[PDB]
Amino acid sequence: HKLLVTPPKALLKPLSIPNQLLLGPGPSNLPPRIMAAGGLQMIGSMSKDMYQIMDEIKEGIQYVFQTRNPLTLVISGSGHCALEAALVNVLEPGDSFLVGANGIWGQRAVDIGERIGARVHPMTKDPGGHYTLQEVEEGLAQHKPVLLFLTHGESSTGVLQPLDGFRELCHRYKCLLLVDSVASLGGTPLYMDRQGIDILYSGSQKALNAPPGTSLISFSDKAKKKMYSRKTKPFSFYLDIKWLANFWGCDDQPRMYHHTIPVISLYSLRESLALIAEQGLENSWRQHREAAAYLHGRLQALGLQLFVKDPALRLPTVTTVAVPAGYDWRDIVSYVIDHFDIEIMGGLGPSTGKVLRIGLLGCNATRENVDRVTEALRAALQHCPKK
Repeated sequence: HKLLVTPPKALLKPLSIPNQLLLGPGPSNLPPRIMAAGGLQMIGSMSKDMYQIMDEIKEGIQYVFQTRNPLTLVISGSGHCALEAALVNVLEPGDSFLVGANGIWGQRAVDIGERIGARVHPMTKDPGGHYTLQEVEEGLAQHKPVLLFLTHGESSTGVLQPLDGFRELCHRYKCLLLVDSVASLGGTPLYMDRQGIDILYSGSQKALNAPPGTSLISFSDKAKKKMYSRKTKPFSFYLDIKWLANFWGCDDQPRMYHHTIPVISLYSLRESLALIAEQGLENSWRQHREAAAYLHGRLQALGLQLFVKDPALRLPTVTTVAVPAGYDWRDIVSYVIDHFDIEIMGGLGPSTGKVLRIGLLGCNATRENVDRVTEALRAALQHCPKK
């Protein structure tokens, strides 16, 4: 006759969060403007004002992406969710999907495509590698894929993919080009239209400096027809593009209620898109390039090595560093956070326990932080147990 569970003791305490300087593959630290937005009040999830805020965000995504695609919007989910929204709406069960599996992401793409019943063909490759225009034709010819997936910035390996020539190829094969720019957006050159990408998506917590939880996505006219001419209903409802497109003002139809968008998070995505708009896409590109260079020399000076041997393949936003000869990589990471309040990750997926990952994202991609982390790494090398 009573209540099984009583108020949780811990909840009766006040929320207290440590001070952390995040310099890993993400998320990144939030700027005062973004933090301020996140502290504002609610408004109608379907009020004229949300729509404006929503239309402003669309414009921002078209800016950072460099596209005019009417079908551009925010996915109410993390980067992963944007990937599924793309795969589940584009691939019909049995569509033969070509995947560039050179990191954990392509593998994530395979796993998803497999789950949605697509004939998936993985183009494997050890971590650190990228894909030639050549290696892809073989795949395209051997499997006549309807969709091809490519990771622009492998935050998993530190590799940066060249995207040039793929329009060419993909059209020469009637294949849609899907690119992941969660880790590259804002840190290296990218142009949807110019580069012929049919589906582009990115996260909000990387170089954009917004809190995790939302992601950006854009579909070309080509991608559209597919999605809109499908005879099968995509397995997902939450991510159905016809519903999503309409609510975000991409149709000719009035805005229908689908799901309630994350209002507070949109405030912050705005601001973060207005911030990068103030810099200028190209200045942002210099920052990360220049910062990434500084970091590289500084790191090589400490005696460390760069996993990615080719400087032109090095992802500015995320740098992979081979794990030093006699150290337990776990000690180095813990030593950095325990003594410097700084985050740096180890590897992820194929790169697990093979490297350390240091990120330079948005307002954080600075010489200042390159120094701060450079010195935290020294101490760790000096004081961590060595075989």
